[PDB]
Amino acid sequence: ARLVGVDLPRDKRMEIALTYIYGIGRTRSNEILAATGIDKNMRTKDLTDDQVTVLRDYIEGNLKVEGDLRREVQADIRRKIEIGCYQGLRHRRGLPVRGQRTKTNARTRKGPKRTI
Amino acid sequence: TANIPNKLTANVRTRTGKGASRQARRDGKVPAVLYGHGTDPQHLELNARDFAAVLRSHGTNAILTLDIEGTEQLALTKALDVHPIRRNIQHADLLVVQRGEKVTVEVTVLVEGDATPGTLVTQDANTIEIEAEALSIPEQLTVSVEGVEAGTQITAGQISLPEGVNLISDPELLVVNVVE
Amino acid sequence: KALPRLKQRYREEIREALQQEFNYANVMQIPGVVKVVVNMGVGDAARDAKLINGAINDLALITGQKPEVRRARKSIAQFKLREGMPIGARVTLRGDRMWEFLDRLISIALPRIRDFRGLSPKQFDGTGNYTFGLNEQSMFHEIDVDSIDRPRGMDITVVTTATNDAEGRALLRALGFPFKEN
Amino acid sequence: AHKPVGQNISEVRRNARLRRHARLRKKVAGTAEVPRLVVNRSARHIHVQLVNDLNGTTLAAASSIEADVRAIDGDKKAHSVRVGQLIAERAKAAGVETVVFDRGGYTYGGRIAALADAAREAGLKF
Amino acid sequence: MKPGIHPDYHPVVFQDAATGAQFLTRSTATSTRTIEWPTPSGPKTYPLIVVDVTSDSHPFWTGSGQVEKFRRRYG
Amino acid sequence: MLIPRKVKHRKQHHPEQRGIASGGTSVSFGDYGIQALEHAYITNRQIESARIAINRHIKRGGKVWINIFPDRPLTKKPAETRMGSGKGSPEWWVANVKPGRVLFELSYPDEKTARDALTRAIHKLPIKARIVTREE
Amino acid sequence: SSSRNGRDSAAQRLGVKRFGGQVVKAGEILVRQRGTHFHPGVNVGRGGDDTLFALAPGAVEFGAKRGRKTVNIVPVARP
RNA sequence: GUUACGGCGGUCCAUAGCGGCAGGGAAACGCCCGGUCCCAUCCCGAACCCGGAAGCUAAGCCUGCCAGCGCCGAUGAUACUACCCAUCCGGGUGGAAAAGUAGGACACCGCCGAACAC
Repeated sequence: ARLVGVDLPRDKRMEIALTYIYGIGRTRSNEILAATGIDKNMRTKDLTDDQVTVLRDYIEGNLKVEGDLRREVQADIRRKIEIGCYQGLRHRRGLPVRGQRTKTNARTRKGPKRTI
Repeated sequence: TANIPNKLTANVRTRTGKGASRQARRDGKVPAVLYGHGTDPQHLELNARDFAAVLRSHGTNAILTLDIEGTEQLALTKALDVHPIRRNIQHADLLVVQRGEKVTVEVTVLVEGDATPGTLVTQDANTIEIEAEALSIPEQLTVSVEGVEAGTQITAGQISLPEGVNLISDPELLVVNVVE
Repeated sequence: KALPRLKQRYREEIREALQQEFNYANVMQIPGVVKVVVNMGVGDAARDAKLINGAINDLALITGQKPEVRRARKSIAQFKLREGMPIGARVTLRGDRMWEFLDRLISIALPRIRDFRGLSPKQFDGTGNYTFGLNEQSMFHEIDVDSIDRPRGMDITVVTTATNDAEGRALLRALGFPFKEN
Repeated sequence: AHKPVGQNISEVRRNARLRRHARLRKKVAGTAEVPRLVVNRSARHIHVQLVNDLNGTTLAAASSIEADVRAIDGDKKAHSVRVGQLIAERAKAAGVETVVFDRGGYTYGGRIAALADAAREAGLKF
Repeated sequence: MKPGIHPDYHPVVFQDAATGAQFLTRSTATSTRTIEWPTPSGPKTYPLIVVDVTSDSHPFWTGSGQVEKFRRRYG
Repeated sequence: MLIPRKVKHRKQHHPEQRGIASGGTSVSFGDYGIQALEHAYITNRQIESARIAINRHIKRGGKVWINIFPDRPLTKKPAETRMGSGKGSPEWWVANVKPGRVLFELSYPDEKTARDALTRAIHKLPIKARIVTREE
Repeated sequence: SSSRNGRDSAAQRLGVKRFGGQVVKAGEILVRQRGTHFHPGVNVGRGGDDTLFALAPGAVEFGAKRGRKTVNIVPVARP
């Protein structure tokens, strides 16, 4: 939201702190910290700067992160689907693309409720 | 092409004023003022009959020669005060001119022809202002409406200008509109 | 003596580069950075003018000057606004502080904002005076990030002696602005 | 080609100075018995005239141009005190003791104030 | 600027970590709000503040369907 | 019926029926026109009836202009009431028509039907009037 | 019916009290006015109600000065 | 006394303005260089003020070219009009006389000073 290598993403362990990034979960955090030489049991308050630099350059060289990844997602949706594919029609109308009961419970896409 | 400057007698006005003017108009004359680069305006009494004949036979912007007490002075009809009701000429402002003056006037545009039956022609400009020498001012400036569909804004630059004449109006000036 | 980095760079090379790109008949026709203004229009202060003090603190810690609290010129029913109330903190910057802030901005803050895909070169008023805007304040290292409770963006404009967007863009890119190629 | 777009600060300064000169000159005006001591102040020099605005005529002038004051090894304020002394004594020669000070649309301070104080010392009354 | 109105300034030292790039500029971060880390730089001494990414380090423009996917998928 | 969207003053003095018209004395819009020879307040009803009379005497083909708008109110006190108790409320909308003023204009191919249509209009009108031409 | 109108203020007798050439004493009211349709000039002063009064004797002179219409008092030279 | 001139003023404050396109930097006017000092910004040495003389007439300022936009603008005529004549003609007399239009009008005057001349 402000930084890729947020100097304090949140004061807590690294394995779980790096997951405060739109392209990092628990296993990416673990494999990152393994490829580096950084413990995972250590909080972010106890960081250094060189740690942040190696993390930043590793990430920028290996995998994707907030802005570029989110743009990849939205561009995937729009462009690669199209105006009028099936998954695109259902993205457009705000409904579950992957095959789901729309009859009863598609609320995560449809919204809270519009009872008539 | 030239125009024969029509001949007229022009007695000078002795008493000038509204009483003298009205007495003259009752006598059948016309008050006029000859001015220009003469820079010493003359106040004259034309004859209404022949002056009106000249105007209706050679349009408003007419060259004319004035037997001003023997002298034959060349002039143009610059402006006319004509009454609305009577439509009698009340007064003539005349412009001294000479050979190769390139005066500026407001000449009568005239539409003619006939378009498609399914349309109508509206004249937005009674006249067009132009620059030309003061012996070849056209009596009229014609324009044609034969074979012109609706949506044909005929403007002033699209006119057939004679030789020597020069538009001083803008070509954006709409002259004729062809509509439904 | 002790001129700012950006300023000595300017009057050592950038003036000549601008002369070459635009052969100016007179040296005094050369573009130059007149001032930069940081507006921090906070229309959310009308309902409560306690956000203006945070805007003030932020702009001060950024530029180095107490801002001017811009009282509203007019009352607007829709914006919940009366006349005279504190909507906006403005800082004008000239001279050494201007050059220092520009160097800080360019070399620090713009690469510090998230997903910095450049700044638009079309963002010129038509007289070689640039203006862009930001959505937050943490991009400036001068602020303690822990003390940022509310995001508060800004509008930064760089007004120059340039007489057109082209010369303005040349000057800014020469100073080292990130103008993406579009 | 080239075409600057905004009026330069020189034009701004000139027009504004003239505005505020006329502003104070709404109240101030000179006479043969109380002339207007009008000032002009450049960054290089300073000039004063004694005006009788009834006829729009100058009675005595002084300036930091002439060598007797240009030769001073001092500041513009030193030139200003010398100009005040000169216009004071020239006014006394012209038969003047009392004037009204037109600061020319400038701020009364520094060079202008020093000139005025110097003329006040030398004998003029204001 | 006026004396008390304005915050405090002092020439401090911008240190990049990615590149070691080294700038000197006056900043509001000063003896009040500098990282408590002085060093000599030139004929004087200044406090530092550090940066993650700079104009020299940052990958921006100064220094930096799908038949192809389906063909590397299906030969 | 023509009527203005608004007037700054709804209750106005009667327009002065004197003087020959200084403007609108000519055509400037069409080929044939109605010129007035008397002073009169010409109303909405008169204008619309005359326009209609033209548009019925001749049909699709040609154009009509109305060089006067009745923006001058004329009040009317209620009936069965005494003099006084204030000025009446606006009832009629008129246009002060001095002689010379061209009121209606049209452009139509045949002079015969055009002049006859204008005659119908004049007979709808309360004044002695006249056919005029753009030419002279 | 009834009219909501019927009111009017008292006529204030504004105007020009001493025209051009009129010899006036000091303090004489020359112009009663609300604003400055007539401005003050030579030997003429403006009161709180924008009234023009002579500051000295003389004959009233109506003039102009930068578009403003002014009222001036020119002295009457004694023989 | 002469300036492509610097100030201070004036005109029924536009015949003076705006916008031209080509020019000038002698002293001066100016931008301009810096803020140590008086002083100053509801923030900013931008301004105000102060100290200065690196370069530049680019701009302001100034000079010449103008009817391109605005401004001025007669005459004559008309409208209107006091008086008069006239049994409705709002007709007409003798006086005054616009607006608009058109023809045509493009800064001037004074005082001081500066450089030069002298």
